[PDB]
Amino acid sequence: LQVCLPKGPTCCSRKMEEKYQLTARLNMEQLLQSASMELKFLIIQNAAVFQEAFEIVVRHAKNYTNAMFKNNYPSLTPQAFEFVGEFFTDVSLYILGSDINVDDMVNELFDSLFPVIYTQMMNPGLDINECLRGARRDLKVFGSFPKLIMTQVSKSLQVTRIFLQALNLGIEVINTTDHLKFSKDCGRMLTRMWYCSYCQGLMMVKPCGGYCNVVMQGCMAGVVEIDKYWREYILSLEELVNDMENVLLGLFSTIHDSIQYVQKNGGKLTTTIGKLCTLSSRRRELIQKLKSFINFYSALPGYICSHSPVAENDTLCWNGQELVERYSQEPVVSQIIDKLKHINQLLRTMS
Amino acid sequence: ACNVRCGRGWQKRSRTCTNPAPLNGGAFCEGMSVQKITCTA
Amino acid sequence: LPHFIEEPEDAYIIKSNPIALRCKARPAMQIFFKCNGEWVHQNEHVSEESLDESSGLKVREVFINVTRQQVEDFHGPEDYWCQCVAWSHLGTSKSRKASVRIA
Ligand SMILES: *[C@@H]1O[C@H](CO)[C@@H](O)[C@H](O)[C@H]1NC(C)=O
Ligand SMILES: *[C@@H]1O[C@H](CO)[C@@H](O)[C@H](O)[C@H]1NC(C)=O
Repeated sequence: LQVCLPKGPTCCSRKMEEKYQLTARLNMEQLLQSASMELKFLIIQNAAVFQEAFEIVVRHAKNYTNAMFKNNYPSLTPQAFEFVGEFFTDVSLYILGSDINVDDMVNELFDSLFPVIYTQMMNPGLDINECLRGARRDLKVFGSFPKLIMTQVSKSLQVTRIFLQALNLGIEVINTTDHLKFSKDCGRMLTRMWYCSYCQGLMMVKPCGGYCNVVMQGCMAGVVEIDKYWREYILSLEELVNDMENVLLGLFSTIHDSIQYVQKNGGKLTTTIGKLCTLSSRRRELIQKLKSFINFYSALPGYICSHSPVAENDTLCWNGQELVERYSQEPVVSQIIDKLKHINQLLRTMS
Repeated sequence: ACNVRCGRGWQKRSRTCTNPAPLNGGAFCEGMSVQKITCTA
Repeated sequence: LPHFIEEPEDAYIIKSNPIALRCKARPAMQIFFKCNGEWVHQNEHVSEESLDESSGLKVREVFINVTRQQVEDFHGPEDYWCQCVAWSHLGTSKSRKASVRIA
């Protein structure tokens, strides 16, 4: 045998020892999954809910922009629907983490908006389209409105994008916890602590509390080091929540005023161009519920021992090799800590 | 489960982009994230 | 059974121009569209009661408009598809699934 220290005879062979080792692995994975399930489901629920809520806000804003174009500028439809749809599609794609340039969204929006304004509102009556698109930026027809919208929406969209990325990475690391493979030495120590008592013919004897403590603090030396970075992650997320619903909902007034602003100098513009051519409640409850799991990694070995059958009294217990009267006494973890450091820097820089 | 007891119902299946999650400007998952089918209950 | 003469071909919406779907079968008395699993409203259907030259039998041609708003607001699993069901004195017949997508 290579695990069960044979002091007397033994009721189990080497193959039974391998079976006990695999059952020890499975029991450890089950205990980790039971410890991490509540938090995993909490973050999954919140990620899904926030995603749907942000999509609802974006859909309502696109609907109101289309409706206000239908009502106030019927001469700009149906082209207005095209550039509004493209703008809010790129908005949603940026929120969901795609490589989209916010300044490019606003600039393409105004580039598409100006030619139809000129042809239908200012000078009623396809090839000259690009000359108008160039004149939009060359003559600064929209004033500071494009940069105002640019900053207004970039500030909110970046914090929302990083909030969702933080939720996703929390889901990732909490999923990773219950799949943590351990050392071979720890496999043998867990087999001794949980099952090797059966090889000596004992039926209901449990391992000593102190033996469980030494074994767990033995193989969780790396996992416990994650606690600092996990605490910093929780607190940085709290820093970030303390943005985007208000901004996207005021966009329509700003766009209407920008169209008015361009129409205000039509006299000179036409001649020159003719010559030239419950959310905040949810994130608050989420942070208040997430602060209840700040001890998750530090309380984890305590959980494994308090949910495994152990003799807390350290009397008439199994010490891994014999029944005693009193007890005598990187890589995946590195990746978890790397990603936590990255997300923590990214959080702290936002707020 | 089909939300409507009688007639046309709905069935949803989610597919998240988290295994692995994009980092430092990595390309995001390509295609649809939700799947919805009509069911007759 | 009803034999389809003009089966609907997969349409593509370009620059928000709503392109209707054609459907023609003989012998047919009722032709309806099943877009994405569910029946299309009676008002959307435009029926034509034609007579064929090759054979004196009742032909039916139905057109249904598909707007950009219908495709962009559809959040289903597969591509926005539509099917044609024709009714005869003997039974029914389904056509090709034309999937209208926002190119
Ligand atoms: C969609 O447009 C309608 C008509 O103006 C409006 O009543 C509704 O609030 C809008 N919905 C969304 C999602 O914007
Ligand atoms: C559908 O409506 C559009 C209007 O933009 C039109 O171009 C198309 O030919 C129509 N088909 C119908 C009315 O069946």
